[PDB]
Amino acid sequence: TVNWSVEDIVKGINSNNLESQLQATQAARKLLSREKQPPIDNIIRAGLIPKFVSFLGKTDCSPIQFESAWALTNIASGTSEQTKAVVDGGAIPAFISLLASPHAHISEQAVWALGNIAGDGSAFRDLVIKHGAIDPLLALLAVPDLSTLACGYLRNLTWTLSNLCRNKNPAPPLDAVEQILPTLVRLLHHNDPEVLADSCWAISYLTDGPNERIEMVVKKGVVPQLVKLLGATELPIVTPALRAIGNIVTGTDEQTQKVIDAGALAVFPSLLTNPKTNIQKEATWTMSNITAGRQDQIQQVVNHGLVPFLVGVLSKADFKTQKEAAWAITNYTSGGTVEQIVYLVHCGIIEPLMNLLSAKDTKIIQVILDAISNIFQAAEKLGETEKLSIMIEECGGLDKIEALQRHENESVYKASLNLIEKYF
Amino acid sequence: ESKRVNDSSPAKKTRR
Repeated sequence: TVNWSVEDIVKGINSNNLESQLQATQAARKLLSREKQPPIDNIIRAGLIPKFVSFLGKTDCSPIQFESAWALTNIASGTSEQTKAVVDGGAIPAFISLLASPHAHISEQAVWALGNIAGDGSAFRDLVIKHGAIDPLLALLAVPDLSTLACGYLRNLTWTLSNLCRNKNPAPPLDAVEQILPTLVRLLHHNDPEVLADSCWAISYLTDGPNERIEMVVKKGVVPQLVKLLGATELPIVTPALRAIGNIVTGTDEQTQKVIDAGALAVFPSLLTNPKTNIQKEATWTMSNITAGRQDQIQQVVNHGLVPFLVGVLSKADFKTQKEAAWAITNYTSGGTVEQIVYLVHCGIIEPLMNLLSAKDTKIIQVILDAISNIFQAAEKLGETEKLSIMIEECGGLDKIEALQRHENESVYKASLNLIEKYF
Repeated sequence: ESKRVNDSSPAKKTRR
């Protein structure tokens, strides 16, 4: 069955001979499983999808069920048009029926195929749900101890469930999410790094939404386990755990407090210095949403020693991370007490804040100018606007603020004329 | 109010 032409495949599949059909279907599976440019479109154009779908129902011939499930999985793994071809052939209910197969390799292949279909987007995700995929998928995981399942099998099930949680506009149906969540909570406590990664991905999808969606997850009590995973040595686990945590702190002050209460801030010295740029960026974004909170939450950032780390990232990091750090500072100075703001200055925030005013990015300039105005307002309550002015002049900051008067964007030049006119 | 919303898991996988 190695390297058949599509023509030969079609000839075998159209024979009236189940064993010839099986050999031809296996040949198609092998063509479709090759590394360079599997001929998906040629297979579709040859009209083979409906035949493959009909073979999924051949309970009397489990091998042709497996070969066809694998072939269709690989077509469904392609472009949206290729996945559509599979759905249009009636594959969804046929795959759901195979979830009950007594052959674990066939059940697993149906799980995989449904994952690709759901992974296409919200419409197919929702269509898979409407055809009734969730109940039988979850039934495969209803065992006293997940460790008794084959590892590859459990990984595929977790990945497919994660795709049922994925995508927005719209988000998945609330009742589907409520149905899946208890199983996800259990997977988040499993000891396999790929299951943990995909479970965290699932949770990151579910929390990427308005406070009602975040609340559904938070009330299941998973925040402490997410915080534990945030400290994993495996980057593929840290990345989604951090995205999930970052999503949660975009919600209410009370939701944000659960993240703090669970000990998340103790991990941030490491995250804010992580050698992976994207982790530092996401960690700083998360910090910016925490400093946007209440004064008692800003105080926790202070107590955990995180202000020096924010000064660090502002001083030296990838520019996108520096931009998140600027936001973290503007939010802090906007919501913080006078004493908290004084502390920020004492940690050395001014010089690196001023250095960033050379940035070729009008948004970060607006943000920094806002922060400076906030700091001056605190300085006023203390009658110390003069010490701050000298600090800004000393590190070359005044040179930068005056230049910004000649800035194209209207918001920059106004904000900075104000600073010059009032404090310099 | 001052909150700002926002290496991936693949959406589709081919069995090789």
